[PDB]
Amino acid sequence: VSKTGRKMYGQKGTGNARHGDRSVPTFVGGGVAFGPKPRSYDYTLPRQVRQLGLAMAIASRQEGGKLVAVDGFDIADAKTKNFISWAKQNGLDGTEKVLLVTDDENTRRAARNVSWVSVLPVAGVNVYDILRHDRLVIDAAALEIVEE
Amino acid sequence: PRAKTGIVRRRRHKKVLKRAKGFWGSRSKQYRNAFQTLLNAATYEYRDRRNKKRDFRRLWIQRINAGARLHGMNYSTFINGLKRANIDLNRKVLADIAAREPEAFKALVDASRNARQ
Amino acid sequence: HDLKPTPGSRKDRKRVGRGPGGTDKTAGRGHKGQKSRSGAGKGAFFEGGRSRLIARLPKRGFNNVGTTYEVVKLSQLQDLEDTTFDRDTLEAYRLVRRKNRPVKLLASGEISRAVTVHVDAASAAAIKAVEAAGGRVVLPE
Amino acid sequence: AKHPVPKKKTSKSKRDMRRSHHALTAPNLTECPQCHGKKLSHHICPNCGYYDGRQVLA
RNA sequence: GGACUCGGUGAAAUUGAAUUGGCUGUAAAGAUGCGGCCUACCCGUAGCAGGACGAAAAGACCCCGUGGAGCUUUACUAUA
RNA sequence: AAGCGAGUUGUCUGGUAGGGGAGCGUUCAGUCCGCGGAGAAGCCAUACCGGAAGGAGUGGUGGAGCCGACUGAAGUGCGGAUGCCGGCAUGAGUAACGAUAAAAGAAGUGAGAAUCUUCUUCGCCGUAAGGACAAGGGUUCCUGGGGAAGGGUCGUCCGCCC
RNA sequence: GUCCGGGAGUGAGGCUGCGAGAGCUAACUUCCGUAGCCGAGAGGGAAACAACCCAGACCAUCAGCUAAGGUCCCUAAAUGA
RNA sequence: UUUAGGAGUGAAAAGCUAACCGAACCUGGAGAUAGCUAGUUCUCCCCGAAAUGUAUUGAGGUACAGCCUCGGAUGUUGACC
RNA sequence: GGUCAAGAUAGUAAGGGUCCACGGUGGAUGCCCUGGCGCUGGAGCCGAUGAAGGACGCGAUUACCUGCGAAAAGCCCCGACGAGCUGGAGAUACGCUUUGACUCGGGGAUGUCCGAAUGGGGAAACCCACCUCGUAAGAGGUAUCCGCAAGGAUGGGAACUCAGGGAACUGAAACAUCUCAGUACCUGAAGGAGAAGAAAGAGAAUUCGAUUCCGUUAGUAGCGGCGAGCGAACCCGGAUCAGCCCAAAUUCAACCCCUCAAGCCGAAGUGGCUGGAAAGCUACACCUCAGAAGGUGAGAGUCCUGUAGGCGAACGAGCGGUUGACUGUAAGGUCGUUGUUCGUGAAACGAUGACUGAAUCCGCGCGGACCACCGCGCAAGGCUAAAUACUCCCAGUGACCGAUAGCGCAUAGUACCGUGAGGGAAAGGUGAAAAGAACCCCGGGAGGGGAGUGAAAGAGAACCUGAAACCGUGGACUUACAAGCAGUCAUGGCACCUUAUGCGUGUUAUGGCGUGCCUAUUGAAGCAUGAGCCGGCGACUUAGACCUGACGUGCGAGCUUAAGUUGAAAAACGGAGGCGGAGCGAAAGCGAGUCCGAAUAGGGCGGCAUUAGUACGUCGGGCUAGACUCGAAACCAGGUGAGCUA
Repeated sequence: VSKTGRKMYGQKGTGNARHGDRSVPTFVGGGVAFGPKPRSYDYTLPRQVRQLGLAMAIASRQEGGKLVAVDGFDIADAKTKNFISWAKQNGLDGTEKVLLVTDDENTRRAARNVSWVSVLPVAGVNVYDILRHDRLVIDAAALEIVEE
Repeated sequence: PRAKTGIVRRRRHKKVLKRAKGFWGSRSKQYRNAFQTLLNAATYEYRDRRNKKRDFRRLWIQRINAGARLHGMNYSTFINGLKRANIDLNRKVLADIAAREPEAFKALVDASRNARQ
Repeated sequence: HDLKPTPGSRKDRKRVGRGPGGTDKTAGRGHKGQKSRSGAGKGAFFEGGRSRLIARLPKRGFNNVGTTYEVVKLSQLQDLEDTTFDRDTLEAYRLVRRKNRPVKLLASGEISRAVTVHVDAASAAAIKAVEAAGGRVVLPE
Repeated sequence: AKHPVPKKKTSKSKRDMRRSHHALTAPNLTECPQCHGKKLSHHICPNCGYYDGRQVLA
């Protein structure tokens, strides 16, 4: 990587030169030759175990809260305030983590934190978010538990 | 990646420097005459609490040899007098005890001396 | 809370088996001469054995081009209760529908039942089976 | 041209017992003829400037 | 004029480590820490070479090395 | 719900290339309710336990964070490669101050003055170790000024430095 | 008694016994095989000292005996017959 | 001040090209590659060797086999008497 | 008590050692906004109305840098926004304010020697002629190429295509065909796109059109000192599945979905302690499509810059949409050989060295030489944007480093090494903030006192914490009459008793004796070698369906690539496709059985007292690569002085 001259002092004289250019991880100020090249991560993961492996994450996680719903009915348009506050009719505003899915992208983006909840929706399933929020609650009346 | 162990390799040298005893000059915080002198303190040190019997063996073979010769005594050609009582068995340590009461061979002389016929 | 424990949400669930081993990095642990430094280990490129001997000697027999080798349909669980999904077009489950290179016949004998096939074959193997199972003659090419 | 190099050294152990066969002679012997106290090894003040009579000067 | 009184500066080649005397013997036989024996009050500096298998580049005299370079001969052969 | 043995007999040998096998812990990442101001992390030392490696008791000091169990990743660990740099070294206070082509002193100064300065005496070169032109250094020359350092003593002298 | 496989080693030893080979039966010289030994473990005996007489170990006890070696001493053990 | 690298200079020594030219230096082609050889890092529980033979422009090079560990196995085939 | 006496043996130890306290120039960890690596998405040079970058150039000083050199920190204008002061010796001062000082967004300008610069000289900062001007002084400028009579162009470039381009250490265990390959280097071109790309074509069932890339095959056919080895077409994806060129479109502009810097607002409460206001203990509401990094002495949503909501002109590009000033349809071949996968020979096909310019249309080019029949294409010149492959800049983004770590640069590639192109450092850090400090002392001063500063000055004006060989002193203890680098225990010996508990802590005359470690060694303990120490670097691994195999799992009829759609995960969709699969046989082909020929007797197989499996991961060895690193003199391309000897 250094890219420098060639040739050297008296490789075989004076005091054991051990010279001849600089191609070893000895001299301080260069590299070490061979090691971590960029890498692009090459794995496929079996495409079978996915629409059931998830079901297996419901083995004893069944206790996890789950149900059927549509955003909110006891509200009007969208403005996130007493809408999320509705999540008090069960102690869901500081006791767990809350899973989120839905099918709307117009009112499903108003809760991004560092330690609180997560949010990324695509209206489907995701192992990436199946333990993240302790009470798994999908429910959308559009893309619910459908095996589809 | 990365580690930088330019501080962790201190307690290592010390975890063995435990034996910084009275060696020589300053072989207690040396860094030469430590992790070497330790390799010196790495010999029969392992067997320096068992093999020692040989050293203290060089005790009762001067006392047990022929102490009160005013009897008969022989020790060597007399051990067949020891194991000539009813249930002799035991031997040393009782030699270490022999250093106390001198009457450890009063009526324990000719009570094995001619215990043949 | 947090008095005398350590966790608070499973994931700590270990497993019931293993998979990896011990691994090695070659030239390790601060010891071992290991293997022979003379050429081997590094590069080498040519195999780690002798050379190109006992390869020579034979007079060599050509003819290795693709031509044709066929496979088989095993013949055992097809001429019984099997009805219709084995023509020379829909049969593509164990690489059959792949045209061009023939599939001959090759079947046993006796036969206590029958079926139907879009055959396109007339091998001399399944001569003891080519009608017993059933299904025309029709030679193609 | 080099004559047998250093090799072996002589740090501690030795280099200790070398400040005794010389050191400094240790003195404090005399303290001037009469007034104050200088004198040296037989040699007049600069104080009163004298071993017993007129000499030197304050 | 240098070796000795005194003021300042004082490095390099090198090197595991010195409670660093010897014999005769022993050891891959050239042992001072080994054997067995004898022996010195410890230290400083001047001076001397037997001494550490003296120092320096891992002999370059040589051999091993399916090493290199260099010159020559009709060596196999390219070639202006 | 990941497999575990006393009761016992032989083996439990010591092991160089090797086989099956356990870990101490640091950096990256998961969950961080967290652990720290009485202050943890940086470090210095005290006879609990551990198969070894190491984990433990407390202050000291230090100044803002830091690691944990279930987990995977990482340039995961010789003092030791006559290595390389950075620093301390010792040869050691000896050999040496430079071509052995003499110098004493009065006095200026001031911090003391032997090598500055005003100067009578001495001597070496003077086809020189003169002065100008040639190359060079570029700041030499001055009005002079201060020691941190250098001029291999140092100094109140430099053409050091302004 | 009984093979298939992931992977070794590094090919250049020494000695006493067993007998010859080159040999003034000379040589920890050299060739060979056969037990052991040291290349991978310590001792007593052997003055200490790889194959020699006895003996190869789990860590700890200042508990016992056997073989060699010794029964005058420097450091064990009857100048007992 | 042109000559220069595989050329010139040259009193021939096989001397020199800028303190080593057996064919300059520097940036660059590849690290000449290496059976040579220095080394290749923390602490371990049970097992274990070859310098014998065959191969070699082949020898302290290397291949394999008896020779080690492990998965499976060998329902009577072990060695001693 | 005493005369004498030896015996017994006692302290000091100049100096040192076992142990602690107090310590250095040096200094790592914990740790720090810029400084390094891999990257997404865009953008992607100016060009005699002359560029990269240097030289010498202004502020009451100017030297390393901002701009600019004399109209040198900057000017027309519109405009942001601000109203105060122009970058490090932050520069005291000097000076300007709230209808434009202060910083600036874009279209312009004074623009010094060199760069193409080119008047001449021609060794960057420097010397000359000759014509226009003109109060006696001095002002306008001088160089080659192509339509030629002006002018237009050539400059320097870090990675993208070819072309003139061409060796070579290595391997084959050495070793001229060869692998490296057409690679190092030289030279020519333009855009940031050129290069192949619409044809005398690939395929092969009696099909299919424009290049390339990767996906799968084929890692097959071939090649080949027949050796390592290089390696298409047959079936596959998308970006793209779009027209025309030599002899019968482009140019100024209005409007524009739309980009480019100055810039506009942008959310929502606080008290008490150990203490530096604690965001830690506690308490309650408000802000929500916007709750990534960060500064202000202790991690803050109610102190603030982003994020969601959206704006900005004068100048211009930039990806443009209807249209105005233009007119959008005139050669095979032989012989010698380079390539191609084809080392060239059992083979057409690119083309060259001298020879043949035939065919001339149901004539002509080939299917790997030729015969016969088919298939397709026709001398004759180019354009084709889109993806494939690139990485100077502008936001943003990653299980990295940490200022000998990382590029050598966290403001140096300073000085320079110097014979020449050409080689180069080492080095960071005080707390939020210097408040980096008046006031009496020794002294020349450096350096040190008081005492504030300082929340905290064992930070400390060459500065965090601050371990260490060497190095600074004393002390409880022993020691010169005792012998071996060292050892461990061993009775004693002075000390201490963080638990009277005849028990221990800091230790030593001396005793058994006893020879170091690394580590290439049959082999030693060696004088066999490596080693003064400290701090780090400390290597068979990394990508590769390269493969075999343990375990867990997927399936028993099994498992997927290429990216197309989603897109801060995905993913099903996907049989390109290969491996397993009856086999044997040179293969053909054969066949559940098989090569022999004159064929119950034999080796392998479906078979079989039978796994027919396969994919992911860490992993046994190996593999394509230097890929365990380093140490060799020698071969080469280019380039540099010969002021050394000549």
